[PDB]
Amino acid sequence: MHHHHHHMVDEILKLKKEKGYIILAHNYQIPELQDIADFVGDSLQLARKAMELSEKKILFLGVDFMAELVKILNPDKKVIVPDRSATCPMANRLTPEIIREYREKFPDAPVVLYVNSTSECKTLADVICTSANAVEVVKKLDSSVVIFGPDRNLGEYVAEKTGKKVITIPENGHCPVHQFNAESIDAVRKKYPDAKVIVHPECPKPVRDKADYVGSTGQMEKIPERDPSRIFVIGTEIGMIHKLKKKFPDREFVPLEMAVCVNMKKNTLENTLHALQTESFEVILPKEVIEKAKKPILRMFELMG
Ligand code: SF4
Ligand SMILES: [Zn+2]
Repeated sequence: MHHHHHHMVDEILKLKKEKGYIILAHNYQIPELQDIADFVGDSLQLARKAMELSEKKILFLGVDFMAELVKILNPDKKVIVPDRSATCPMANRLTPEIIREYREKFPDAPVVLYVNSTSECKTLADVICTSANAVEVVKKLDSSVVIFGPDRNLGEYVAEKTGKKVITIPENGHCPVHQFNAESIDAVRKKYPDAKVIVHPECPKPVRDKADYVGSTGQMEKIPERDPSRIFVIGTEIGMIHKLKKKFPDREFVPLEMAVCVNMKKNTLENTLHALQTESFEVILPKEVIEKAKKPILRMFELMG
């Protein structure tokens, strides 16, 4: 890397060791930040890993609902973030008011909230799910009808796999990063006839349908353990390409299209250094939010394994 960035990385690691921080980074952080992190993964993987740590201070590198997820499950640890504006546009479009409107219209349908959702919305969820476990969570629920949000694509995917009725909220709730074009897959089928295409379930239906595999980032990681393909084309955010290439240096990983989450890219070497220097910004939740949000997480845990 550029020599100046090297010096920033060195000072970041000096400060985190000095001040007793563990650094957690999401799969979609820039490579330089994945590289300095102690652990890199999806939101739940990170929140759970943190629960095993003896350190009491976490520098979280991702977006707000994820840092808050870490805080909800590690409420006695100090969690900081470099940029308080780093957020999830898809998650923020669902509001507690919208959930309320739907609970009343469909009083016998459990509210299943994807982990990509604001902490406030989680207080009103019956159960949380991840993109990896959503299908099995919904299958295990006794109701044949669920309210599901905030992603319409994941909801629709769940409906296909479970055969249950899924009422997705809010209307056209989606992730823009995962809105790949189906013709991009057609182009890879011609270019790389032996490559396997793996996409996220937040992708739209004709993208999912043309893929060899549909899975969460955690699932993408595991696929090349068993699949012997030399080339994987990956339908998710570009940060995952770095993660995959590091894990499987013997294969190639091609992004299906260049997809960048602007909010994820808000964290930089500069503001990560500043966060360790100043130990800001702390993630602080009202007690009511930590307790209420935690219940549908715990319920997910109960249903799932
Ligand atoms: S990638 Fe899509 S889902 Fe993940 S944070 Fe960015 S917008 Fe939200
Ligand atoms: Zn260099």
